[PDB]
Amino acid sequence: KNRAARVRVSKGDKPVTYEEAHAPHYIAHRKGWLSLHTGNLDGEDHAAERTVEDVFLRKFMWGTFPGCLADQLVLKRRGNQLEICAVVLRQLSPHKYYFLVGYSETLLSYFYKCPVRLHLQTVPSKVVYKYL
Amino acid sequence: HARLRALNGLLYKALTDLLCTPEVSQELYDLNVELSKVSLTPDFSACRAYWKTTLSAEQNAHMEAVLQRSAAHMRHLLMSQQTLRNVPPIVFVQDKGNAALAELDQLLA
Amino acid sequence: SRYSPEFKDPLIDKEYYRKPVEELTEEEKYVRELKKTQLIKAAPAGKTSSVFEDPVISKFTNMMMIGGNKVLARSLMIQTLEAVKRKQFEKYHAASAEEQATIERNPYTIFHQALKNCEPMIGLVPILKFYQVPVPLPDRRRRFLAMKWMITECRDKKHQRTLMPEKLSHKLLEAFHNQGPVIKRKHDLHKMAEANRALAHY
Amino acid sequence: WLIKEELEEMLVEKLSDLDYMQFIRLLEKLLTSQCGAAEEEFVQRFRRSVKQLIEPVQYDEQGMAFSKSEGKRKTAKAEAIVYKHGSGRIKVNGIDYQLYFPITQDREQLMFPFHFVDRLGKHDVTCTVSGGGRSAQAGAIRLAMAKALCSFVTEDEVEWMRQAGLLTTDPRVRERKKPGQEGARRKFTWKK
Amino acid sequence: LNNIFEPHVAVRDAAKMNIPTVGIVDTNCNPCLITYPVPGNDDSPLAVHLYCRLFQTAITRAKEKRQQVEALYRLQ
RNA sequence: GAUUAACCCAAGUCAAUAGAAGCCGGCGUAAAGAGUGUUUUAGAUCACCCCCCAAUAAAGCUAAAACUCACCUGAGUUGUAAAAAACUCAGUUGACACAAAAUAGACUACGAAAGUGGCUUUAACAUAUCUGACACAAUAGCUAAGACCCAAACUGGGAACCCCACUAUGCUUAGCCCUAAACCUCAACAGUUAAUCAACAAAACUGCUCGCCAGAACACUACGAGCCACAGCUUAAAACUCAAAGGACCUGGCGGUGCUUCAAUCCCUCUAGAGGAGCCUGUUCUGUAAUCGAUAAACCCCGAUCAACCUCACCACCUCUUGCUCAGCCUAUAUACCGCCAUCUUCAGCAAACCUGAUGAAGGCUACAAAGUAAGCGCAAGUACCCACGUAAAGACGUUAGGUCAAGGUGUAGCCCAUGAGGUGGCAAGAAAUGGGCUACAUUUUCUACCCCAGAAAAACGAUAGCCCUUAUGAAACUUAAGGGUCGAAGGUGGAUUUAGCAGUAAACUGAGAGUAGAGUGCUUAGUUGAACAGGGCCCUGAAGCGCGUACAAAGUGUACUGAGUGCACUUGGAC
Ligand SMILES: [Mg+2]
Ligand SMILES: [Mg+2]
Ligand SMILES: [Mg+2]
Ligand SMILES: [Mg+2]
Ligand SMILES: [Mg+2]
Repeated sequence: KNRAARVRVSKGDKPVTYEEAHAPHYIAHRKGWLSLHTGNLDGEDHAAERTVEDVFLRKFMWGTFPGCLADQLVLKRRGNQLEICAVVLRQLSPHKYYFLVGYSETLLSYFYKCPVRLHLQTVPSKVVYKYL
Repeated sequence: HARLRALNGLLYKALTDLLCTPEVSQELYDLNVELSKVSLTPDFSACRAYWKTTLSAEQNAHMEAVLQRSAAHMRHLLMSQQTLRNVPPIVFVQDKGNAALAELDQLLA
Repeated sequence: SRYSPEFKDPLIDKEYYRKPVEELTEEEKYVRELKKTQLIKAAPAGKTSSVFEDPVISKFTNMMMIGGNKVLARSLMIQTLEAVKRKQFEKYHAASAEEQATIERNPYTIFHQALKNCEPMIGLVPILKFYQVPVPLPDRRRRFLAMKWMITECRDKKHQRTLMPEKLSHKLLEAFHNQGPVIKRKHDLHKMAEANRALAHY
Repeated sequence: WLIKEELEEMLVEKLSDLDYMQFIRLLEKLLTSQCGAAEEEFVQRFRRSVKQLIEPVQYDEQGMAFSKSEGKRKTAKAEAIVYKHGSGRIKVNGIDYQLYFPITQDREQLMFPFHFVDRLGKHDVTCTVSGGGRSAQAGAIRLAMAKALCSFVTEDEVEWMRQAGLLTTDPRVRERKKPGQEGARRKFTWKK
Repeated sequence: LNNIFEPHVAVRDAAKMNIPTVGIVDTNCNPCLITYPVPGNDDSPLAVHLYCRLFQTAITRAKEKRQQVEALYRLQ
């Protein structure tokens, strides 16, 4: 039985989102990539550094926005910029949201030597795609 | 097992005697069925009566149908005769071993 | 098979297509009309419409093939045919007028008659009741057995350094004349069937 | 008849096998009941219906007519130009066919279409083939030549060729090796 | 009666849900649970056509009278 | 057992004993309707309206079939699975019972019950217009005398059960014994169908009377008594023990369960192989100071897309102590887990939530449809590749405490001058077996040219092994790989047996990629040439249906002989 990146069935009381509800094999068919950069393309380089940056950024954001991110974080690498798009709950105060956004922007930018932007889309709650 | 062999012999004789007459049924009697042998399952769960088949396919099918329909009546007749105090269900199985010999001799001729 | 079940095997026979409509029966007319709608598989590379096509010889070639060297298989087959013809020509030239009539010279006729002579009427299968029992053979099995027996006999190591064409030609002539180890093998099979006659009721 | 899924989509409803059988049997009875046009029109709403393209005959600078066609087998591709009139010459890659194909099997493949239509020696052919092995090249050239000859042989002849299989592109292609098994179907020697 | 000469399950279900049931009960039917039984013949085509016509006329008359009375009320 | 906390009662608490709790309930299957019938004293209101079949005893009789005896023939007869044992006896015909009573009987009558089914005759089948202890009581058994065809406990012989012969006994008379699953397991009489009811059984009840039961076992027993006339029946306990016993139903499990369907697909069938020789390689045992895990399918070129140091977790030695880490630990615990997978799965089912059994465990099917609907998951469908095909991919719930704590994280356990950290050196071998792979044994071959129109080799074929040398990598080459020479070995198609494949498939051949400094005959992948069978069956495997019988979460009653069976009758509380 495949235990990899799947949500096992339960009594039906377990809500799950689009990503959690889609399994790996559907990738590139029903769900796209959570990180969009040119490292892995044919003839390019720095795939390992792109992967390290992705992992570090994801952990950074998860720890920065505890119980606030309502969906996985979409990373885009246009030119040298970085765009982190997040779906966040409308549970934390807007002032705190803006401060965290600016702080993370500046710190990540200085850390990785490239402009960074964070774009938050707020929702009343995590978007249920089905119940399991 | 010697007991099983004796049971097979007695059942073969009894079934031949039964089929010798219209006792089971006039329809069955008219078919003139000939029994090749009788074999009892090792656990005594069934009694297979191997009957010789004829060349005609429709005749074979009709004989099989009649035999299947009359198996229970034959079992009852045996248990009533007391040839055996207990008789398992009777199953009629087609026998076709002699076809090889027949067609051999045809070709060899 | 990449061919879907809808695909039908192609029919390669000019006469079947040239037959007049009038001679066709209603069933044949319906079959011809139906085939216009079905899917036909692409023809195998083996068979064509040549008037010199022999399916029996093609099958013997395929059986004699090892590992996909169809070229060598065909070479051996044609060489055997030529050798048989050469031997028959020599015999005809060395034979008087009366014997010349009885002497055959067609390699294909000799080939097919020898295979027919080597076909086994009956073959023994294990029957369960296991007992080796004389049992009739289907025609396909008889032909296949004849071909395999001829090939095996020609592949026997008893022939030292002799080439496959010469060996096969000699064995083919022996079978054609109802002699040789292949005929002996058929007779042995028949004798075993006769001896196991008693066990046929199984 | 339209399949059960077709009928389900038509009725935007979820049916059963027995429901489909009932509907189809009623429709069949409607056929058998001397359905006129006013009824056959309705019935055809549930019916489902179940030829090689003749390429144009182009002309050269000298005005000689010809027909160009193409065909692919395995990994081979072949472009064949067949002339309306010719002495049976068949030049492959600028090379004579017998020289280019040193195998009588490939020669027979080349001969198959023209032999089938009994037009040997009536057409001069120029075939440019590329890619694949010898047998694949032979098959591609045969297909291209058959298609090109279609334009010059009558429609009944074209239909006969198509029935034979000359004009049907071969779908048999090598099946990719699968991970964990030596071949497309060869499972590794079963250990114990 | 269903096709196996048993009370139609709909009768019991309607009794459960408290939906009144008019019903043409034959001499072999079971009128215990039918709110408004109409002892009669359910097999004669003439009888069934009479029942259908009667009910159709009753429903049509009821609806037309409803519309007429509604119009009378609204006009004033 | 101790500790903490708590609960009840409280000048009491609660261990033992005893008592208070005691008959309008039942009797087909649980204890209970006594084997049957009839009284008295009584009781009740149901009292008023109201032929014959098979009963029983006696006498007489016999159609068929037996035995025995007569002839006439024949030499074997009998016996069964098959033989033995036994008789010389066997067949026809004829005579011929004190035995039993086809067919009718598919009838359901008579009798209180037990029982009664050949024919005739005689005698004869109680009663009030209610219930209610001396007379009967099947088969078995005993006494005395007869009959003895046949059957048959027991005995003997033959190979308990089977066959042979034979005795009590079954039969008549005259007396005894009084027991049966003596059962329609349903007491007599009267009445009713009004509202059904533990379950099954023979629909449910009312009135009325008599008999019977008060958990199981002890116990159809002991003591006493009656009948006996001494080996038995009837009546029938107590003590001790236990919290059960028992009845009717529902479901799951199990077979060493047969018949019928089945299955690159269980066996055969087609092809190609493994095992026989060498080599590469993994594993186990030995060895080693010296590697962990993997371990039947589902380990065995597996973790490893790979070990000269490193890798490395091992051994030996040496060295360090807040240690790269707000230490660490490749040390135990996969039988705590996450993470990732295997197996069926080469399956299709898993399913929440809803909606008959008079609301019990439980059940939910019929298409000319009769209580099932089912979201969702999975197959499917969809998608990649070249189709609409196939292969990929997917493959739910559960199965083996399956593996993996040494990918990493982590519960838990333990070490912290060492179970942590660092440096130098090292085996990585073979009595022996075995798994997989490569190379062969050749003539469809060897060899060159070529990439398919030729010439040589041909007992030579045949090592990627061994030995020497050199080259590539690298600090380091006996360590790895490559090139040359050398040697030309085993072997001549292979045992137990056995693997894979249904078509561009097998088979053969040739390239490329992963990983490293280098390193595989390993792995991955591309392409070329490219076939044969495809039809039979089920012993073997497994999957089903038909189903059978096991069981856990033929049977019996009475009676008697023998030593558990048998004999006779009876019941279904079994099957057809
Ligand atoms: Mg009616
Ligand atoms: Mg009385
Ligand atoms: Mg009494
Ligand atoms: Mg008595
Ligand atoms: Mg006696």
